[PDB]
Amino acid sequence: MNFFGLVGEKLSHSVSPQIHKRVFEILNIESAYKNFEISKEDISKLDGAIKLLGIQGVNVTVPYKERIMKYLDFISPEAKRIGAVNTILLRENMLYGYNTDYFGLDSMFKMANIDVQGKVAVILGTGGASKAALTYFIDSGIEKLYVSTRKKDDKKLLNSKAILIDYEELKHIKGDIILNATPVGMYPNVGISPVSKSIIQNFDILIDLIYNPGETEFLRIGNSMGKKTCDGLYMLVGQAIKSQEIWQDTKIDNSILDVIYNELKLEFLG
Amino acid sequence: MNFFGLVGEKLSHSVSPQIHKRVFEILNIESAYKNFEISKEDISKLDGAIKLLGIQGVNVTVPYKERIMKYLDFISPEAKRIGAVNTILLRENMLYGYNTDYFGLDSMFKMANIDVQGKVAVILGTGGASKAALTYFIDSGIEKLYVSTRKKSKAILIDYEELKHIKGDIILNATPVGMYPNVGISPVSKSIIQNFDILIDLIYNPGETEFLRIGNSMGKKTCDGLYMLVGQAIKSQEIWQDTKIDNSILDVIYNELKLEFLG
Repeated sequence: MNFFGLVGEKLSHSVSPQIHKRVFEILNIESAYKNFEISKEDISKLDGAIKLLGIQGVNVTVPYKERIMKYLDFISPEAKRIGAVNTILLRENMLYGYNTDYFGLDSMFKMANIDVQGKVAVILGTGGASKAALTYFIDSGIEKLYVSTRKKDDKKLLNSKAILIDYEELKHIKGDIILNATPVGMYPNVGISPVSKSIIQNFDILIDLIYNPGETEFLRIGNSMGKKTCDGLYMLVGQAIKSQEIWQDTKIDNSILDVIYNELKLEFLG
Repeated sequence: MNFFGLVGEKLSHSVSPQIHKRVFEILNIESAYKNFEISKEDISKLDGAIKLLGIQGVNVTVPYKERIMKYLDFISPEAKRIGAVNTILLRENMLYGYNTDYFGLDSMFKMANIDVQGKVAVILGTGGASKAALTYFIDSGIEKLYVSTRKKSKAILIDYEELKHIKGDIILNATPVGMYPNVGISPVSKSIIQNFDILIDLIYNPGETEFLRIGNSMGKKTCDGLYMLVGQAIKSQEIWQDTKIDNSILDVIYNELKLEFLG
């Protein structure tokens, strides 16, 4: 038996433990995954506890994807590049950090048949997810990329090609894709969108990294205008599988993602 | 089209190119693999050249498995533990180091039905392979493990003189003695070989090594390095292609080569 889990501040909504349970079941693996809610004042204690108790791996979510890096022994090059970690592996009392965010986005975009080549996109928010999305969009030949934040202050982006804007300036931007990388639209207030209907009207494709069985207001507003929408579930399943590949150091059959995603997509709702 | 290859000092005896070619054929992949012979004074230039030319992956063999680690951007947990790299991946201008020796050994021992739990074993040599074998023996519950070197975890270090008095179950050759340079020479004498029940040689040259020839002349169980060499190749391809490869391909390729170099 090996133990794994998800580290974040508030996790009562998370579907990750269910996804990982399903992956272990399909692969006939003796392992278990639970939530590890940890307060901001306690995050410096995580690395010692993982090591002490032999927790083989953890995922990391908001708001710790950047702050956890200083506690790791080795950081994989893709995570260094992106500037955040969402997957940690314990081996020989050392912690290795990885980031499956770029991978999951690539996966989600291919599945949804969305080519970002020569397009205009806006990313909402500035966390680790936003950094991965920025990295993915730039590598994929995005023509114009904006990242929207509530207050610019002295924020700096990873690539000078990306344009930092606030939500006021966003009112006058028209583009192809708008991607939500903010924590807005999950478990508590599912009826609130990070952007108004007027801004949503200026885009053709909405991508929401959030997943909630009840559907986010962001995508609910997009669907009402006949816009192309995509939720975060496929990415969540792909990232779980990639994490599992890293933790076991073995590759998982390609067909498993679709099997798990389709079976889960029903369990929450028809 | 993507390019791959094998980095080592002397590679005339390599069958790795044939193995990889066959993997690409079976999987319908547009890629190619060749030998990259590199001198000791030039090995510091490899990382730059791989990056510059976009070489997606290389294997590394003797005598560079340890020395190359210092030039890479990331060392995987198993490469760090074993202490050697035999597989390098290029991704976004960064080099990642992996070790498939351990995996290949584990695969080989299971195929040959050699169980090491509670047994006595001697490893000849102190390189990266010795390290992979040492790691594998220890993890697999070996009772007593010796590592022999002419110039001298819980492994007991011994010289070839002390080896003369050691009786054991398994003797494994992790030295480069037996390949191309001098293919008619064994790292240990017939007198030492008689003291073990099973010989494992990591070296593979279509023509049986002198080490195993001597073992077979005495009715000892012998196992050459071919299965491990095929297994490592497929594990390297999984890493490079970032995709699962059906295990049936290992038996296909091994049996083609075994049947090729036997009859």
